This record gives sequence, structure tokens and C-alpha cells, in this order.
Amino acid sequence: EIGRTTDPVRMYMREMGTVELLTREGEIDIAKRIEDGINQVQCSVAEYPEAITYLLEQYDRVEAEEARLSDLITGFVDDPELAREKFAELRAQYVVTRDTIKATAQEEILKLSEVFKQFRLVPKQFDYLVNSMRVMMDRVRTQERLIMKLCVEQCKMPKKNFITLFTGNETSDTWFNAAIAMNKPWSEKLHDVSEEVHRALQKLQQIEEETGLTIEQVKDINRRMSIGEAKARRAKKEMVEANLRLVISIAKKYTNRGLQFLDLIQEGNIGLMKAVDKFEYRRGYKFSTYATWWIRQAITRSIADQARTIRIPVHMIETINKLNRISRQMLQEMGREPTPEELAERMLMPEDKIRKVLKIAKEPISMETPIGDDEDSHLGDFIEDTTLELPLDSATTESLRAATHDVLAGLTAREAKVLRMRFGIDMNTDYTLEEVGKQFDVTRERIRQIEAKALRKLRHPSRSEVLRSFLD
Amino acid sequence: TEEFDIKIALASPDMIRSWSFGEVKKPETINYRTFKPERDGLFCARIFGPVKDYECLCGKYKRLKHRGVICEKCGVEVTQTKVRRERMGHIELASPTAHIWFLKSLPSRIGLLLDMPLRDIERVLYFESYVVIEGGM
Amino acid sequence: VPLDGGRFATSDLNDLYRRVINRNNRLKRLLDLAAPDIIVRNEKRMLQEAVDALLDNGRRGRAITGSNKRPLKSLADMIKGKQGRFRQNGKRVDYSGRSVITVGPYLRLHQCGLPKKMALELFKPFIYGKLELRGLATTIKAAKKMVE
Amino acid sequence: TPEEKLLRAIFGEKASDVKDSSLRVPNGVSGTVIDVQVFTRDGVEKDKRA
Ligand SMILES: [Zn+2]
Repeated sequence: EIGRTTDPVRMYMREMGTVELLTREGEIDIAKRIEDGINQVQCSVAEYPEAITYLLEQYDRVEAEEARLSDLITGFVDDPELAREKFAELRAQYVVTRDTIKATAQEEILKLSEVFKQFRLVPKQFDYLVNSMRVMMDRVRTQERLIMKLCVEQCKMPKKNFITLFTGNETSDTWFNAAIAMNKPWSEKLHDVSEEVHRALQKLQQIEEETGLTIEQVKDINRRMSIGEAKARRAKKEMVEANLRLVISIAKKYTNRGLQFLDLIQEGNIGLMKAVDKFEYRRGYKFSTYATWWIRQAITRSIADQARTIRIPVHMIETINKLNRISRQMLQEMGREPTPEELAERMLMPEDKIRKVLKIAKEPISMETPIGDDEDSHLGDFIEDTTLELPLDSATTESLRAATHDVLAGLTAREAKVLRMRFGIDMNTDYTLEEVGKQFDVTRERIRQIEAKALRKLRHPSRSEVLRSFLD
Repeated sequence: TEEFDIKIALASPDMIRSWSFGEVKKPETINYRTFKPERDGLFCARIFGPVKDYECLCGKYKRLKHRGVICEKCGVEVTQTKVRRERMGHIELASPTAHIWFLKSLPSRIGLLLDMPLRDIERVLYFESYVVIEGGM
Repeated sequence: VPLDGGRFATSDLNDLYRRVINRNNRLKRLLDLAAPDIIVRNEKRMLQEAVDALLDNGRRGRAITGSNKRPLKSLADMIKGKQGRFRQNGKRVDYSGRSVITVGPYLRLHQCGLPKKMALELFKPFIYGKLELRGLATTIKAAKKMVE
Repeated sequence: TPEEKLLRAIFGEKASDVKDSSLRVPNGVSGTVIDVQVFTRDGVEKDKRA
């Protein structure tokens, strides 16, 4: 069955035909989970109160213009008209909840956390919440790794019993008084590095004090949120792996446009993954009528951007396509063909841009195309290069240095010096005529006239007699 | 130039980063409206020298008193344009790739070194079957 | 290089480099986007097929050129022999000519005819040396006209 | 270049604002001119000869 096949088309086609197509009930049954896949995330973020501080001040930043009126909210679940009334009720409850934790010491923040779900969000303000709280686990997770890193990697602490007493706990003094009490060899050694492993675990308490909750609160929120998170990728992987046959049919009409067959179906999948991302079945419309747009869209957005050698933009590409759809109707109607005077009226352009759009389309030849008669020679042997310069002009500019080293040599000590200085002969960048004087100290009409009379002297023929022949 | 008396060998990923003067991270070649070479592309100007003899791309440094000063807008250095003929870039592959000469040439060096038949390595480069690494106990 | 007339005449190493940079730039997007594994396996095996058409094209499906129907010219096809090396085994050469031969039986054994129209174009730079050493022309541009 | 500029001020010649690319008969071929064709793109004014 693995029959020595090389071409990656057949190796991808059969590798896709394992899965079987979904029914009309499988889609909503699969999509039903994705809502639950996010539903365990949104509930898993409300009990982490650090999101509200970031966004509750976003309304203070909204009316004070430290943010916009759209990229924070998009309408509560089940703009200034509706946000101001309820967003205060975020604070209207906020002053209620935080006072019990200064019984129901935790339930009041629960009263707000249980109700924070009713404030819908946009993706821009969304990723920060999942990013910030997930950023905290970046640090405290290795802190527990740190406590292993010093306690057992230095003082031969038993890593089998301290784990359960300190797996995620991070806040007690279990191996500070309880473990050391047994008087084991690891016991007496731990107090040398006891404060370092405690100062290092002071950040975790500072961190949980930075959030107001505990690492048990911190961990499980960033532990459960990843629980309901992976439950979505198990679903999106399920719907994308089924409809991959859909992409091969859509992405076959665009086959011969300079973009290979495999570069198309790999460009559709990158779009189809977005369709399942943005799909919403409560409209009642089926999936194929929805993902067929995002797929056919991306397979053509890429042909416009990355199929030409000399890249032309995506707004200009639409004009050339609009100029062939209309240059065909003029063909099969007028019979003979249209003219760039007559396309000015069929289209509505100023008749001078249409003469610029015409010569933009043509793509470059290849320098291996065998010339006419298919001789033993290619087109790459007949294009000469023009950066070079004739060895007779290179033999002239080396002869100009000989004369000017002479014709200037007939002048005085400094009346030649200004000529090498005011011009750029035999030096770096030339200087200013008042800058020239900064070597002579006399910056005036004398120096700016010394050059003229002096270079007028060379104008007296039989001195510039040789130099006259270098013009043409 | 000094007299030369010639070697050959494989090249490491840390030597190929030494010939190169910059990374090529976009497929665009030229501009299609003005024909100045676009930035980061294959025919770049910040990477493979300037296009015109002794001048930047924008046009700030056209003179010859500036002989080495790399521009500040676009970091072209004002030198001769034959330096567009001795420089190289490098693409940074997102995942390794078996050099075909040392895999498919008749006695496969990747093959007879690891002691694996060439039909069994071609089955692993195509993601058709795993291969154990450090089986352990 | 831009041909005369508005159309460009590229090599065919710009099609194989512009295809390694696309399938490699899309493989970075597909990994920071967290695609299913059935897709980023079709990108790794599709990337390294474009890199193995770059170095030596033909030991696989022979990825034919775009906008045409003949196979592209990989890097190992410029070095690879045309019956001669790329360097000197071919050297077209300056200072040369060619023409039809005839008999001329008045010659010695160590001479040959040579037209005045080839002796004046083969030996041009030797002439600009005499026309300035003998003092007839003044500069080397003024001598370029007397030979015309 | 610098020397070409000093050679200007000594003779004050005006700069050339256009490069000459005329059509010229090939080398070593000589004979009468028996015809002439002049094509003009639709939109430019014909010269006096065309
Ligand atoms: Zn610049």
C-alpha cells in the first residue's frame, strides 16, 4: 500500500481520505463542544479578578480617552448608550464584593465573578486577559521547580514526600519545621540554603499578593482554563480534518495561474481554519455555504499577492481582471476587437491610466529559452551588460590626470593651490570659497576672484591648447 | 591579491551565517512602479550592496566624499556596485531538510553512515513511519 | 536585467528561490497559528521538496517551470557538464576575426594574407600608440577619428 | 568627475541635457535609400515628414 510513490499530491490525497465526511448533525454536534470549549474558559477567567482591573479602568480610560469606545466591549450577553449603564453596575457591585474579603469572605467576589460573564468582549481586549494570567504561571511554575532546584539538587532532600506537602502549595513552611525535625542528613543541611529557597518562594507569595488570591486560586484558574482550552482544539481539529476534501474541489478551478496545485490547497486550509474559527451555527445556515467563501477567498487572495515575479498590488490586480472581463464583451460583440480608445467608454477611466494598466501585466522571460531554430545557444548569451565602460574612456580619464597635472603645473605656488582646492582635484570633497579662505585666512572677494583670473590665464590659448582637445 | 595554493568540505549552519551579510525574509524582487529594489527581498539593496556606483538608494549620499558611510534611512553603504556580485544572504529554514546530494546520490552518505537502507530513510523523510531515537530500557 | 522594450528577462533561479521563501514563510505562519498536525506535515514535506528542486532538479517529479512547459534550471545544472566545465574547459576571446580562405600561391612558407579591413580592426590599440608617439594625433580620442 | 569640471569652467561649455542615440547605417555597407515607412501611435501629432 506504501507503493514507492514520490509525488506529494498522491501522498496527501490518500492521507486525507482516512476521515469520512460529516453529516448535518455532526456539524452542530461538533460545534456544540466548541461553545463548551470556550465556556469552560470564560468561567475559568472570571474568578481570576486580575482581568477586571485591566478592563474596569478601561472605561475610565474610555471616557478619559485612554482607549476607544469599541475595542473593549461589543454589547453585553443577553458604545455609550448601553455600556455606561451596566459598566457602572460592574463597579456598583464591585464596591460590594471587595469589602467582605478585607461567612461570605470569598462569596462576594464570587457574586461579582459569577456575574462578570455578562460583559461581552472583543478579541483585542480578550487576548490580554488570557495572556496576563497565563503569564503569571510562567513564573510560579518554575518556582516550585526552583524549590526542587535548591532543596533536592543541593541538600539531598527527599523529593517524594515534600512534593505532596508542597506541590503547588508554595505558601507553607512544611519543610521549614516539619521535615527538618526528623534529623535526617538532608534535614540539617537545608537551613544553610533555607532562606534562599524561602526568599525565592517570596516572589510567589508576592505574586499571589499581586493578584490578591492564592496559588491554589492562581494555579487552578490557570490550570482549569487550559483544561477547557484543549477541549476546543480537539474539536477544531475534528471539523477541519473532515472537510479537507472540500478544499481540493474549490482549489482546483484556480489550478493554472502560475501557483502550483499544492500551494493552493495549502493556502485554502489556512483559510478554512479561520472559517471554523468564526463559524456560528445559531444562524441556521449550513457549513459548506459559509466556509466556501473563506476558502475561495484565501485561495484567490494569495494568487494575487504571491504568484507574480514583479509583484503588483491587490488593488491593481482587480483592475486588470476588470479590464479583461470587459475586453471580452467588446470582442464577441464588436466582432473584430476593441481599442484602447474604446475601452475608455466601456470602462470609466481617464484613458491615460488604461494606457498604464496595459503594460503592467506582462511577466518576465526566462533566460534559458532556446532562441529560434533551437540552436545550441540560449537567450542568456545575447544580453550584454552596461555597467561596464569602454576601455577608451578609461584610457581618456587617465590621460586627463596627466594634462591637468601639467597645465595646472604651469601656474604659481598657490594660484594652483586654490584650483586644486576650490575644485576637487587630487583631494577628497572640495571646499567652500569662504571655507577655502580658512586655510589662507583671507576669505573675501580676493580669493573668490583669484580663481577666476588664474583660471582665466589658462584660458589664454597655447596654455589650454592641449586641454581644448578634450572637449568634443 | 595574495597567491593561492584549494580545499573543499561540508559547511556548518554557523559558517553559512558567516558568508551572509543579512537575512532574506520576503519574496518580493522589485517595485513594479519605480524599479528600485524593494527591502528585505531577494534583490535587496541593504543586504547585497547598492545598485548605483557610489550612492545610496534614496539619494541623500550621492557625492564621493562619503565613501563608507551607510545611510541612516535605509542602511545601504555607499560603495561600488560590483560589491553586488560577491555578497550572499541566507534563508532561515523553519525546520531542517536533508541535503539531497548527500542523501540520494548512489551510495547514500546519510544511508551507509547510519546503516539504514535508502528505502527506509525515504520512508521517514516523508512522514510515512516513525523511527525510534534512544530506545532506552 | 530589463530587456529593451519594457519586458524583463530574469534567470530561472528566481523562481526556485521565490518558492523556498513562500513555503518557508507559510510554515512559520502555520506553526504560530497552531494548525492540526495533518496540515503541518503537508508543509514540511512540501517545503523540503522545493529545497531539493533548488539544489538538483530532476531526482524527483521534475518541477516544470511556470509560464512555460520546460523544466527549470537548478543550481546543480549550471555546474553540471555541458561537455565542458563552467570555467575554461569555454572562453570566447578578444582580438580575433574570421573569414574565407583562398589560395595565394605567391607566398613564402612563413606568411599569409590578411585584409586591410581586418588588420585595421585587430590591431587598433597598437595604432593609437604610434599615432601619438609619432606625434600626428594629440590625444587618444583625436586619434580614434583618424582610424575611422 | 573633478577634472571634467575644471575643464568646464575653463571653457564654460553648457551641459548636455540629452543623449544622442540616432540610427546609423551599419559598417561597410553603402547604397541608396529607396523607401521609408513611418508608423505613429494613435494619439501623438505627426511630424512634418510623416
Ligand atoms: Zn538612504
